[PDB]
Amino acid sequence: DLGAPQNPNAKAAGSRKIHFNWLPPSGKPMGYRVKYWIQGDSESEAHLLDSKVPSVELTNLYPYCDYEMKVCAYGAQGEGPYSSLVSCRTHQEVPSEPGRLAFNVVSSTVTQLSWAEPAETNGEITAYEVCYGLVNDDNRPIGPMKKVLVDNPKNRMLLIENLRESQPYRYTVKARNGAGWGPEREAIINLATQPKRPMSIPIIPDIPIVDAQS
Ligand SMILES: [Cl-]
Repeated sequence: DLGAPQNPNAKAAGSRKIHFNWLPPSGKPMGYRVKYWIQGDSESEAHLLDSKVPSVELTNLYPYCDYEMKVCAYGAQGEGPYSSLVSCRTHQEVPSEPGRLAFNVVSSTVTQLSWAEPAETNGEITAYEVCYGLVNDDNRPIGPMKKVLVDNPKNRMLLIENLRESQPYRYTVKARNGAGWGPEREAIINLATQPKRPMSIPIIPDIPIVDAQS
């Protein structure tokens, strides 16, 4: 009968892969079976992965996610006992796009911009960046985009005033986590063609309002 594989050891091989290896038990193991699952699920619902060598690469994993796993050998007598558990967390990767940009337009020159958190954060989001710029009718920039800097970049809304009347602008929003900046959500809008609705702004410090012609 085979003993348990020894020194089970796992290391992230990326944001969607883990490398798990162990020492062959003495005897004549024919192969190994690995059980692995997301932290918070269960061994009873484990994924089951066969290997003919004393290592495996776990694939199609979630980014920034803890996985638990263990491994047994099988041989002439069937499966031996499993190794002790190991836990390993995949790397972060950049977030997905923010949600579709929402514009609550106040006037011909003022709009609120807001967006939902990325559907996949793939890590811990530490900031958003909003850019905006004039475009012509083919979404071709007229001059450079402008980057907005704000006191709290984790906020998902911005007020923008002093936009040029009846001109289209491109707006973009992207999100950052520990892996870096993810892809941009873009929208092109002209306030002239939007429904107008009044806004109430509490008279308090640090309102995130951007002057578009400065
Ligand atoms: Cl990967």
